[PDB]
Amino acid sequence: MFINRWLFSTNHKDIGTLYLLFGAWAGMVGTALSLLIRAELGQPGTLLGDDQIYNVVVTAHAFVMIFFMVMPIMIGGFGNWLVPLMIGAPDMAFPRMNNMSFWLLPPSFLLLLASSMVEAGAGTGWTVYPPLAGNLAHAGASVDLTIFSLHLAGVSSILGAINFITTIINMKPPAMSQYQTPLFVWSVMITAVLLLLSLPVLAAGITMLLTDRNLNTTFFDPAGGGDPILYQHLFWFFGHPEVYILILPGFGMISHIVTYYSGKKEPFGYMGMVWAMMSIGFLGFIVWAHHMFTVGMDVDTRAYFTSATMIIAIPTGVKVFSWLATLHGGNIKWSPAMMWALGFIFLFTVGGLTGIVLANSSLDIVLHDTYYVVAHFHYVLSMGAVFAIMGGFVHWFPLFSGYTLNDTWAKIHFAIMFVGVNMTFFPQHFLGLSGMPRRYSDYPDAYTMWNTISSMGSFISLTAVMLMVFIIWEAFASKREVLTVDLTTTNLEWLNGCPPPYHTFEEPTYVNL
Amino acid sequence: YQTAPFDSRFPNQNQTRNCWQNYLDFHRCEKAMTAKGGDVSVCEWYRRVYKSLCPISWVSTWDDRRAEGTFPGKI
Amino acid sequence: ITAKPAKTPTSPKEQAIGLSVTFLSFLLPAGWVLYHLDNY
Amino acid sequence: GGGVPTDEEQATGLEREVMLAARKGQDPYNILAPKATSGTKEDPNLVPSITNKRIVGCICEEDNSTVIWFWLHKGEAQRCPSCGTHYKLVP
Amino acid sequence: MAYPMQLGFQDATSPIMEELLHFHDHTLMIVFLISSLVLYIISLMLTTKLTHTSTMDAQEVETIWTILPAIILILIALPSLRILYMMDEINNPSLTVKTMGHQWYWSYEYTDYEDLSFDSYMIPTSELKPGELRLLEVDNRVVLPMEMTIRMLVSSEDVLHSWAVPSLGLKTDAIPGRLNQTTLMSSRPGLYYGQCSEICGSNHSFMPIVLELVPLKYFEKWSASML
Amino acid sequence: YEEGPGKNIPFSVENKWRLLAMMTLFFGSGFAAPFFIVRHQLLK
Amino acid sequence: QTHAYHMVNPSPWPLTGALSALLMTSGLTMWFHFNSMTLLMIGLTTNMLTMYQWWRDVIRESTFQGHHTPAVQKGLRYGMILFIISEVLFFTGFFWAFYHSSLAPTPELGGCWPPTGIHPLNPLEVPLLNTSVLLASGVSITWAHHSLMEGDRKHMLQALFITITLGVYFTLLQASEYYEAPFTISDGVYGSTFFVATGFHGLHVIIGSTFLIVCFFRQLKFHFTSNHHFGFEAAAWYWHFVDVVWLFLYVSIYWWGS
Amino acid sequence: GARTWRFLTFGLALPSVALCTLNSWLHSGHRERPAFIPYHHLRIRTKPFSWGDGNHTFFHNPRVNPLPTGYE
Amino acid sequence: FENRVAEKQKLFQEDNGLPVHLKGGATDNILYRVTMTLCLGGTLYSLYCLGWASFP
Ligand code: HEA
Ligand code: HEA
Ligand SMILES: CCCCC/C=C\C/C=C/C/C=C\C/C=C\CCCC(=O)O[C@H](COC(=O)CCCCCCCCCCCCCCCCC)COP(=O)(O)OCCN
Ligand SMILES: CCCCCC/C=C\CCCCCCCCCC(=O)O[C@H](COC(=O)CCCCCCCCCCCCCCC)COP(=O)(O)OC[C@@H](O)CO
Ligand SMILES: CCCCCC/C=C\CCCCCCCCCC(=O)O[C@H](COC(=O)CCCCCCCCCCCCCCC)COP(=O)(O)OC[C@@H](O)CO
Ligand SMILES: CCCCCCCCCCO[C@@H]1O[C@H](CO)[C@@H](O[C@H]2O[C@H](CO)[C@@H](O)[C@H](O)[C@H]2O)[C@H](O)[C@H]1O
Ligand SMILES: CCCCCCCCCCO[C@@H]1O[C@H](CO)[C@@H](O[C@H]2O[C@H](CO)[C@@H](O)[C@H](O)[C@H]2O)[C@H](O)[C@H]1O
Ligand SMILES: CCCCCCCCCCO[C@@H]1O[C@H](CO)[C@@H](O[C@H]2O[C@H](CO)[C@@H](O)[C@H](O)[C@H]2O)[C@H](O)[C@H]1O
Ligand SMILES: C[C@H](CCC(=O)O)[C@H]1CC[C@H]2[C@@H]3[C@H](O)C[C@@H]4C[C@H](O)CC[C@]4(C)[C@H]3C[C@H](O)[C@]12C
Ligand code: CUA
Ligand SMILES: [Ca+2]
Ligand SMILES: [Zn+2]
Repeated sequence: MFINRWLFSTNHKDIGTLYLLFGAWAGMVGTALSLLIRAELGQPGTLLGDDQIYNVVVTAHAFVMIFFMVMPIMIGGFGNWLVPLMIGAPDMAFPRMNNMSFWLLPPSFLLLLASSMVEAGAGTGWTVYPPLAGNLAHAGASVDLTIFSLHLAGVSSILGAINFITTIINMKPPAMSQYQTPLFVWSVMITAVLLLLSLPVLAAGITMLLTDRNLNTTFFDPAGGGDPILYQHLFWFFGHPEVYILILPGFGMISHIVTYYSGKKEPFGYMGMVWAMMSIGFLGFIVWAHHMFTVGMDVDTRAYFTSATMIIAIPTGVKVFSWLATLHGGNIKWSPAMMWALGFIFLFTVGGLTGIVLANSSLDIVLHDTYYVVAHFHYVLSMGAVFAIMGGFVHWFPLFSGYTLNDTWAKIHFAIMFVGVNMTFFPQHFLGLSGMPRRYSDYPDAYTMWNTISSMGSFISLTAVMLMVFIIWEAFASKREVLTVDLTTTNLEWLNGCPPPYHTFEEPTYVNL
Repeated sequence: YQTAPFDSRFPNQNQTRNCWQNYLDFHRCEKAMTAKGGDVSVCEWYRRVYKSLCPISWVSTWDDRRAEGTFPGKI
Repeated sequence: ITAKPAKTPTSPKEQAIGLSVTFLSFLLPAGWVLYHLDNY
Repeated sequence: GGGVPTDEEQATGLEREVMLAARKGQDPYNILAPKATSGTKEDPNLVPSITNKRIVGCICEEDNSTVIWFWLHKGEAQRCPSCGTHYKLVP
Repeated sequence: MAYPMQLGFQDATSPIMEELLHFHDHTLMIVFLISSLVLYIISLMLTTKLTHTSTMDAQEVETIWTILPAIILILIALPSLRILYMMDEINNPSLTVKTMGHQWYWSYEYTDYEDLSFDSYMIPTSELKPGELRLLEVDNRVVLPMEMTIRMLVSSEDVLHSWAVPSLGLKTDAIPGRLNQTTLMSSRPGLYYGQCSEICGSNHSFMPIVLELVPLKYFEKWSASML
Repeated sequence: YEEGPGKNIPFSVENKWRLLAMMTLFFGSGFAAPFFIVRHQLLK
Repeated sequence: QTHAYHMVNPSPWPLTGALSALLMTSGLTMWFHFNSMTLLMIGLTTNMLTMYQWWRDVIRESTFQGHHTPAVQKGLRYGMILFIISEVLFFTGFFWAFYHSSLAPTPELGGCWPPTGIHPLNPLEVPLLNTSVLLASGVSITWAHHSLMEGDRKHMLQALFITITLGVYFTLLQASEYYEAPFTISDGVYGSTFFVATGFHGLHVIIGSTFLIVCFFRQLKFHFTSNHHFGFEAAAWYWHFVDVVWLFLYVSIYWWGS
Repeated sequence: GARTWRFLTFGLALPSVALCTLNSWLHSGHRERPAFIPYHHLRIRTKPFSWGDGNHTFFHNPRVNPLPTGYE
Repeated sequence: FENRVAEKQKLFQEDNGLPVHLKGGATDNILYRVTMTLCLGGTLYSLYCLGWASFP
């Protein structure tokens, strides 16, 4: 029975649970990598080694946080648990293929940990640029194991995207139009379209890198008439959509959390929220070369990418203002989830605005490949994507488990993490403006004060992560069973109880025209 | 002559083809002059410009390949 | 939300044990590695 | 020039049940959206169920994006808590 | 170079870096104002017991929410693109210098007249002279004439590097098989430092750039002495 | 299959001390792994 | 249940497929770096076993058990369209690589396309024949589709046999052209773009031909009705995709790139 | 109809294949191999191939595919 | 050939509680056991190969 249920699952809830467990474990690996980074940077001079072991750690940190923590939690975990419940569907369209999306991830992760154990690791950056990632400067198996890790993660997500799009289009109640689905459902549909279009281009690019490394192709090798810059275009054609894939499900969760803890039946400006997410998804495909402002492209190309990138602020601002307008007049419940969501709105806005600074190619000359970029993306990832994950986790934990968290412990957790992430990343703006480069194991002495404070921040965040484990233990240890949940009339995922039965919507919902 | 002037054919950050074109033009000119028994001095401008712009290792590799018979450009 | 009282209450002492074991499970193995860095 | 089976000859299981019910104008597997009545206490929306409760979603006005969800129980008609529209379970 | 507890950009050494400081000031005012307004509005939405929970009409307010950001973006883009096209303008350099990135050092080629080239390596920490800067000094500095338009051409003979000097507003990637151009003009004599700005393996942290800006007559004599 | 709180998971919550051991091993192994990988790289 | 959707029996094939992916990738690593094909041959074997049993079970669920209601069939239609879109974007990356290299040929190539020392195939010889073969196969598969809708077993089988024969002819012609080609995958970016783009296309022709052969044997076994035959529709859509990719390769690489 | 698509299969599509088969047939037969020139952008070897002696491409044809050192 | 689909419909609808991957009978169990044995054994071999490749 255990094998049938947990290795042979065709159940969206159990598969969601497997993704959440996987993502939680991946988060601990990513946190340990982040602490090794900050342990090295927290004092001038070399602690670990030369830049190779340091950049193996940096590279692994990014791949783990992105591919093994954020995507599996948001899409595999919250998506599998919530999407079918929010549309009244009895499962996913392809419930057996769903299981293979999950089981491809442990092998993908094993290939990444193999990459770090063999030879000297893949010290490439998560971008894996050639020629450093090629067979001369990174001879041996490490980069090939990294490429194969990404192939398995990519197939996982492509099949997951096919599953989500089909489920959301095809398995709603017949009276329910797309304009009567909850915003989280829209956020997953749009994320899935981005995955479907972007990951195959990554797959093509890393396959070319594999053949350059092993079959004597020269896509990226000037000796054969190749171009390292071609790899960058193919990578970033995926990579910019990838960051929208990381945030969009977060935007969907924030819309549900702000609505719920405002005591509202509905988010402000539903159709504007739908418009905003589709506009962000679309614009996310036409901006990739803002990652390449220093490579030597033509001025008119730089002018276009500056302008197109800045345009994303308009739909994004509609979402931020619509969240504020959802709070407006609310009966505010100061739940731990609400605290995560309010932290998100502010800290995501700050990171989005430093992105607008970077979109300016003239200023990006000085900021590119500095800690200013690192500050930007950690505000949107470590304070945006992560805050949406923590808000959704504490909000929906009672649905998934049938047990309550200790709200006082959860508020303590939030307070510690808020201090730690801000202490970690705020000073990195100063390091960037003053010229500290990325991917350095060591820095000139002038940069010591801000690196010291940043590292102290990272230790506060570690304390928060350890406390979160304890808080989940205390909930399962105490077994406070859920009795009543407010606002079920506008939150269908709660209406089958906590936890919902294995099979829900065996008899579908009745919705007339 | 101080350095290679701005060339409207090559106005952008990527100056690869500017180096290449001047290297080709010098060697095509040198071949055309040495053939009639004319004067390679007429080719000097192309020589100064490619020497200014071209990495030493590119010139050295291209010279080696012309001597080997493996230079892939038309001279 | 409303909920039942805990079926298996976790006393302050039990919470101190859980919190202590959780923190040590993160800190001791990393601590051992970082203490021995000079030896590696 | 024949030899290909028809659905009438060869459809089986749930596919066949759906096919045969549709010929009869019946919808046991909930493929179609039901049409609303006036929704008064005298003319309630009739909600079929194979058990003694079913979830209703009420789209109170045309083009509302917000659906209102609630369990409808066997017994006296219940009202949508947003628009007051009457629903009655027919198990 | 950067100094302890520095908050902003290195002081500008070139007119374009000056332009970038004023453009950053303009942009940062906007970033501050928008961040502050969002934080304030959050605090305003959360500090009243008064409620209004019925459906709210969105279309009027969405006009403000789209038009005002669109105007702000134009007010950033106009000076942004003025600077972008100013750096791209034709200038007429007096001198061309090439730099080639390697694992892990820079070579420099001054071949307008003579075959002058040399390698520039970081001074190891154990060999610093009193008062010298850890990880920033090199054995052979890039001597250049002050107050003159210089064409810098950048490439690599191995992996990617990137040639940066923050106080002049410079960062040009070093790509094998590619010759990237930028212009350098220092308003002042002195020593101007930068660091490799593309991950390039074991000693990425340890291949810095030091420009030495001096009068033309001194540059000419140094050039002759380096042959 | 078992339904309800504590039954829709692949781990037992029947005993909070056994669960603490399992959670310790689970999250502790993930957090430890990078330290042991770095040790492994340094010892070559 | 009183919905029309398919609750699938708990299945081992997702796990066996995921492990086959680990064995194929670790196997390619072992082949490229440790001079051994053992893991790779285990992974290919487990991948083929997994595909066989998974798709066998889909036939059991549909033809034998009747789980493919119209709602389920509509889901599968969306699934196959979305899969084809993902494969189009995969090929787009290779076309991008091709245009990037060919539109701006570097000095190493002689600053020309085709590069110095490359003698392209004549696009009017076997590549034109290959074009006529795949276009003809798009006509014959359409005949097969109409025969099936009209209830004509013999003409469906004849048209599908012709379609498969043409797919095999294309594959044998391409194999012969690979052997005869005076340039190789190691002949710079010309050989790189040529063999990787046409090689992934050739793999898709083999996959599509295999799918058509599965449809042929299912038809021989009377699985398809005149109205219910999604496997055949999916194979036909995939086959048209393979045709269209070929036409883009022919115009881009063989003709415009010559 | 099926009748129309069969008419197109036998009346247009297969005749086209037969004509192009004739055309390829007529232009077949080995064309002379070009002088070997050891161009540095061709016969790339950055890593030995994982089969044979490491120096032969997968569908190596001795008649028309020289090694880095020339024809066999 | 003859249409034997009805005979397969009877076999695969038999009320015997078998999951669809085993409902064909004893051959299904054999092919499942071969598949899972090659998968789990190959996975253990892939881990041995990592152990080996992790050291010079
Ligand atoms: C999601 C993405 C993500 C996240 C969250 C983080 C989080 C952190 N990162 Fe970063 N990081 C990147 C993605 C991320 N990072 C990327 C892409 C790079 C660039 C790589 C390269 O240059 O190639 C990078 C680079 C990078 C650098 C620059 C290195 C260099 O240039 O040399 C530094 C430096 O301090 C850093 C530190 C940290 C720290 C201290 C955290 C901390 O804030 C982490 C604290 C811990 C958490 C936030 C919790 C994690 C766990 C969960 C959320 C699971 C929860 C459990 C349940 C829900 C059950 N990271
Ligand atoms: C969740 C992840 C995520 C998200 C959502 C974003 C969002 C944005 N990013 Fe970022 N970015 C990263 C993750 C993310 N990014 C990562 C990982 C990298 C580094 C990759 C690497 O090199 O490893 C990076 C790098 C990166 C660069 C390259 C810099 C360089 O390497 O030199 C640029 C350039 O333009 C960019 C810009 C933006 C912009 C304009 C947005 C916009 O979408 C932000 C829009 C939001 C707002 C503007 C805030 C809200 C709006 C309002 C309140 C309205 C009013 C506002 C105005 C009028 C301005 N980012
Ligand atoms: C008739 C057409 C059918 C093709 C089938 C032939 C060969 C095996 C399989 C091919 C699969 C397709 C593409 C893979 C890449 C390269 C092969 C390209 C096609 C080919 O066969 O190219 C040959 C080289 O093969 C080589 O290197 C052989 C290399 C063999 C090892 C392949 C390595 C596979 C790479 C991994 C693929 C990753 C897939 C990613 C999936 C996406 C996940 C997100 C050309 O022969 P040549 O002697 O150089 O020149 C001819 C001279 N007379
Ligand atoms: C270097 C080497 C790396 C390679 C790693 C390879 C990765 C994994 C190994 C793959 C093993 C595949 C085994 C077969 C999977 C068949 C999936 C399938 O066919 O899934 C179908 C759904 O997807 C559909 O239709 C439409 C979609 C079908 C997709 C099928 C297989 C995709 C495999 C690779 C795709 C990558 C795409 C490449 C482009 C980027 C069926 O859905 P189920 O939930 O099963 O059933 C639902 C029931 O109602 C059916 O009665
Ligand atoms: C040397 C080469 C080795 C590489 C491995 C891949 C090789 C070969 C794979 C060939 C693909 C065979 C697919 C066979 C699918 C059989 C199942 C099937 O066709 O199932 C049909 C459903 O479709 C469905 O699931 C649709 C299922 C579609 C999936 C196919 C997608 C193609 C697979 C791509 C795999 C990898 C490609 C990526 C490479 C980069 C069943 O419904 P019907 O037909 O309506 O029948 C019901 C009626 O009888 C009722 O009256
Ligand atoms: C970034 C994440 C980590 C942050 C820092 C973690 C804080 C460290 C927790 C304590 O870790 C321990 O420290 C001991 C020393 O205090 C070590 O004992 C070492 O030193 C002892 C005292 O000298 C000896 O008795 C032991 O044999 C010897 O291993 C012990 O191994 C180690 O587990
Ligand atoms: C069903 C489960 C039980 C069965 C387990 C499978 C047993 C297979 C073990 C054989 O191992 C092989 O040994 C060959 C030589 O001993 C290798 O050829 C290698 O060596 C050859 C010549 O020595 C070269 O020509 C090849 O290129 C090269 O890959 C080959 O790679 C490798 O697979
Ligand atoms: C159901 C369980 C799954 C089955 C698992 C089977 C694992 C056992 C395989 C045997 O292992 C082999 O040993 C050979 C040693 O003889 C290696 O030969 C290879 O390595 C040799 C080293 O001597 C070289 O001669 C050649 O490259 C080559 O023959 C080969 O790589 C390796 O596979
Ligand atoms: C005799 C048999 C009848 C099939 C049936 O109705 O059961 C016929 C009908 C269609 C025939 C097939 C088609 O005529 C197409 C092919 C014609 C070739 O000449 C022989 C193989 C070939 C693949 C045929 C094999 C076999 O004779 C089939 C399958
Ligand atoms: Cu050179 Cu980094
Ligand atoms: Ca240090
Ligand atoms: Zn209503």
